[PDB]
Amino acid sequence: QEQGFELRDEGWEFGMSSKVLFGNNLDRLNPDSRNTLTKIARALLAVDIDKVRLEGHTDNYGDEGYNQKLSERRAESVAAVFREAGMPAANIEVRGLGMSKPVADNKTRAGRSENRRVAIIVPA
Amino acid sequence: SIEQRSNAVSQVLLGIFSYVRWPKEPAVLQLCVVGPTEYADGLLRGMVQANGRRVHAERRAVDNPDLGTLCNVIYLGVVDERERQQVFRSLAGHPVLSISERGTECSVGSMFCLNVGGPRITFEANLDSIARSGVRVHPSVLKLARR
Repeated sequence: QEQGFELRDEGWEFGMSSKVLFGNNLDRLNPDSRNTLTKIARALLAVDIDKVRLEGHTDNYGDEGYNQKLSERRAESVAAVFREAGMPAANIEVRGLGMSKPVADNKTRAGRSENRRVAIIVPA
Repeated sequence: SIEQRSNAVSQVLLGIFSYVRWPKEPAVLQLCVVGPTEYADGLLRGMVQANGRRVHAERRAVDNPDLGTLCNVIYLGVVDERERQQVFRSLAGHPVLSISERGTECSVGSMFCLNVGGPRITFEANLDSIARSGVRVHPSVLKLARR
């Protein structure tokens, strides 16, 4: 029910800094992002979540097919971190959505940067 | 039953709200119900949170450009893809908790996407949508979808 009101200041790991973003045309993570992911992975396991869907995305530069593949590679890189964090391999679904579902405006450098992402979805 | 489900939706919403913090907490929490819904009739009667705060609810139009400043929470009904994009363009950059009645469009847009009609209400959560929302959501909220 409404036990969230008992929460104090610890464990708020889903803030603005928890986005999982990639550099232009990159499908690999850097130390800032991998550290971010491990903290997310640990937070999820701490609340007994052992199953996620990972959906990769690109900005809208280039052709659709290339971006579809790029988005899949991004989701794979995130899955690896989840496996190493202790999540069971069989419980991690990977999906690529390519350029089809932007969250930001592709007409700006900043917007394209926000679109280069993997969204972590916690299924029912 | 639809009534039974509506009440369950009211309760899971109150549950979720308790795990959320707004950067500027209002005296009265404002909820807007947007688009066609089956299970919002309970919400729309008004609610009270366990912290003592009233939740005021009303229906607003999908094409209202000021949704982001007119509510703290949006409960989003069954809207097509153009409308859905319109809504989240309006919400972008505002500190708004978003919950969708149906659980199939959670790749982008809503933070929580409900599944109503099973033996118990469950939901999916999109952590990227949560990260962008402008509100704080504690990970232990995820336990409400389980058991």
